[PDB]
Amino acid sequence: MINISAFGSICQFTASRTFPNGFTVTEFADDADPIDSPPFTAADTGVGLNGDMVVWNRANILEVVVNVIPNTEGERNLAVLLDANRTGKDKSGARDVVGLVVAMPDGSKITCTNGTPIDGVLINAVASVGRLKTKPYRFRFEKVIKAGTS
Amino acid sequence: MINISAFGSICQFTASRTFPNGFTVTEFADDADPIDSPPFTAADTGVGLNGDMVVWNRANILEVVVNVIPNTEGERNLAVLLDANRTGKDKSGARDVVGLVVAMPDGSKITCTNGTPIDGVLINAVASVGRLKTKPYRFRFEKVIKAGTS
Amino acid sequence: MISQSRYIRIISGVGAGAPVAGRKLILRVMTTNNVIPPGIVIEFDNSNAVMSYFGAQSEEYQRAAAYFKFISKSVNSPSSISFARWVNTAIAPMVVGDNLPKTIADFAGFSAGVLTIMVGAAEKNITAIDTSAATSMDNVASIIQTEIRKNTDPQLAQATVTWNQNTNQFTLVGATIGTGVLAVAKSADPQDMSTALGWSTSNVVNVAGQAADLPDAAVAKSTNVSNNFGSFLFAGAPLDNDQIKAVSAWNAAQNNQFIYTVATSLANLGTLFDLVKGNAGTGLHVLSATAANDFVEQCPSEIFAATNYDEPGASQNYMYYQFPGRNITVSDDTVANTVDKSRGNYIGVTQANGQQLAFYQRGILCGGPTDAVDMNVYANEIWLKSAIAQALLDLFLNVNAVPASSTGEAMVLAVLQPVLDKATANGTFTYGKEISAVQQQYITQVTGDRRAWRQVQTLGYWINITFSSYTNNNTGLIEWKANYTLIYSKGDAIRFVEGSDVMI
Repeated sequence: MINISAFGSICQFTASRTFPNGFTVTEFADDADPIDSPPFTAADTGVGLNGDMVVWNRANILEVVVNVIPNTEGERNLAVLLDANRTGKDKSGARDVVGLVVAMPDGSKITCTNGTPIDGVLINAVASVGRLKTKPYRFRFEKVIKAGTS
Repeated sequence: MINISAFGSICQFTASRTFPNGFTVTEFADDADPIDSPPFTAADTGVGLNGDMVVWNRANILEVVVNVIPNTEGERNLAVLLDANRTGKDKSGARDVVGLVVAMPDGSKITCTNGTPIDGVLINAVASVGRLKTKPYRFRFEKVIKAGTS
Repeated sequence: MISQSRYIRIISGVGAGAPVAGRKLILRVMTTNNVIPPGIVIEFDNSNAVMSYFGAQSEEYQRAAAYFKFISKSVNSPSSISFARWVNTAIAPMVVGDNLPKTIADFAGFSAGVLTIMVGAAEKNITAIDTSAATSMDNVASIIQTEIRKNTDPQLAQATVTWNQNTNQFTLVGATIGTGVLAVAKSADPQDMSTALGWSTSNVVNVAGQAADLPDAAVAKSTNVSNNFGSFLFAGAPLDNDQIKAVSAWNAAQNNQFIYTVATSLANLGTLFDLVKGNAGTGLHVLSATAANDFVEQCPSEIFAATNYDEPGASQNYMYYQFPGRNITVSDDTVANTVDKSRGNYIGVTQANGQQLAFYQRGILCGGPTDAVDMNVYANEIWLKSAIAQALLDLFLNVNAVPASSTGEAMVLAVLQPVLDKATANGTFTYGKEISAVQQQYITQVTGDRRAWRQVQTLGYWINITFSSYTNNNTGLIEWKANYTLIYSKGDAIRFVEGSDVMI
C-alpha cells in the first residue's frame, strides 16, 4: 500500500514521569497540519580553495509539531504533560522523557524517543468568530525509528 | 461538553492597587482575535558531539493579548489600569499586580496571576471609513492555573 | 531531664543501612531440606536471613548465601535469593505453620489442651495435651503427637509434630504417605492450641502428599510460584545425568527467562556434553575433584545478580573475573584445552611476570546451532525478556486489552520502547554492526521489510508488532494476541590479544 492517505493516524505518547503507559491523540486539527516536521540538517558542506568540498556530519535532533483541537481529552493530556514539564514560579517541573509513536493507516509506524516538549499555547485562544484556535505543540526527540511497511 | 465554541467568554480583571475587586470585559473585538497567546517556550534543547540531546527547562512567563471594542466600559477600565501602570513625565505610576480570569462558556476557567500591562494604544485610532480601530492590550502573567472541566 | 536522643539520634559506630538494595534476576536454589515447605518460595534478602530461617550449618546458608559476599567488577553485590524444594521422595503430609517465634510463656497455661484436627471426613477431637507444665516446644510436640495417636485413624496413626527453632515452626507431618490432604481445626479455650500453634491463622497451606516429581516438574511448580528469578542452582547431592538432561531440556523448551546450571566433576564432561549439547543455554562447570568448599556454579549466579541493568555499563564478558575463595579446578594447559571443546568453565590459573591471577575462563554456555552461546549475550536476552514482559504486564494492568487494529500496536510499541532505550543505553545493544549477506537475507525473510536490515546495521534493532487470531482450550470465541518481533544486534567483546613486536 503506497497510498498517500493518512486519515486513520494516531499518536501514542509516553512520559516516564507524567504518563507512564500514556494516552492517545487522535483529534488532530483540520486547518493546520496535524503532524509536521521541520527539515533535518544531517550534514553541512564547505568549499575549499581549489574546490575540495568538505562534508561535516553534524549531529542533530529531529522536531515534530502536532496541531490538536483544543479542550479535548488527548489535548487536555498534552497540556497536562506540558504544564508538568514547564518551569514557572513556585511550581516544580518534572524533567521526564517522552516517546511518540505514529501509526499511519497504511501500516507504517514511526517512533521517536528521548524527547521533551518545546512549546505550547497554555491558554485556549479564541478566534474572531468564536471558534477555539487549534493548539500546536512542538517536541524535539533524540532518536527516530521506522518500523513496518504497508 | 467538548465543543469548540467560546461565545460567552468573560474576562474578570483584578488589580491590587487600581481595581481591587475589579471589572469584567465582555465586548471583545469581532475582526481581531478576542483572546490570543504567543506560544510558550517551556524548554530549549541542544545537541552534543556524539548526539547527546541536552535539555534546559528555561523559566518563562506566559502572555495574553485581548482585543476589545473601542470606547466601551471594559476597555475604558482597561485603559485606566494601563495609564495607572504606565510611566510618563510628572505622573506617578502605580506598580500593581493584575489577575485575569477567563471563564469560557463550556465551563473551564483559566486564571492568570502576578501580571502587568505590557502594551496599549492610548489613543482611539480611526480606520478608513470612520470605524474606530479595535484596541489590543497585552499582559504578561507569572502563574497560570486551569480549573474546571466541562 | 529529657535526653537528646528524643530529638537527634547520632547512631555512631558502623550503623550502615544502605537503601540502594535493588538488583533483580536473582539466584534460585532448589534444596532438599524440608525446612522449606514443598510448594512455596521464600525470597531471602541477606545471608543473615538464610542463617535465621534455614540451618546455620546447612549448605543453604554455608554453601549458598555466601554468594552475597561477591564483589562485582564495579561495586555491586547480589541482594536477593530464593529457595524451593526438590520434592525428593513421595510426599507425605507435612502441614507447616507459623514461622512466628511463639514461646512457652504464651502456652504456659495450656493444661489438658484441646488441639482439634480437621481432616475433612475425619474431623477429630484430640484433647488432653498438657503444656501449662511442658518442657519446651519440641516436647510439647511429643504430648501433642501422642494425643493424636490415641485416635486409631490410619492417617493419624503415628503423627509427628516438629518444632524447628531456627524457623520456630510447628510442623504436623503425620504418617500416611501417598495422599496427605490434612488441615487443623479450631477449638475454644486457653488450653486450645489450634491458632496458638498458628495452625489456623494463615501460615498453613496443607502440604498435600503426592508422589515424587524429582527432576523437572518441581522446578516448573517453583517457577509458577514466582517468575522473579534469573538462574536456579538446583543444589544438594549431584543429580543423575539423565534427569540432568531432562532438567536442561525442559527449560531449553522454555528458551526464555532462564539460564540453568549443571554441577559435575572432571571426566564426566564428554558424556554430559554428548547428552546436553545444544538445548538452548546451560552452564556446565568443572568441579574440583578434591573438595567442594567452592559452590562452583555460583559463578554465573553471582555476576547475574550484580549487573543492575539500569545504569549504563552493563555486560561483563563473563570470563575474566576474579572469584576469590574458590579452588583452581584446572591448572594444566592440556587439561584446560581438553576441558574445552566440551564447554565447561574451569576457573583456571596462569602466571604473568610473577603472581598467579585466577580467572573464570570461558563463558560459552552450550548452544551451538543458533542460540546465544555466551553467558553475557544470553544474560542480556534474559533481562530483555524480563523488562519487556514487565512493561507489557504494567500496560495491561493499567488498561486492560489493546484495540488490536493499528492503535493497539501503538500502545504496545510505545510501552515497549523505553525498555529498548534502556537496552541501547545499557550496553546490551550495539550502535554499529555490519549485517552481511546471510544476516541480510535472514532479517529480510523473518518478518521485516526489505529495508529493515539497514536499521539494525545503524541503530541496533527493529521492533514491530502484529496481531494474530488464535483459539484456546475452552474459549470458543476466537481471541486475539500481540506479536512483537525485535532484532537483537548482539555485540562482541575481545578475549585474546596477538602482538607482533618487530626489530626487537
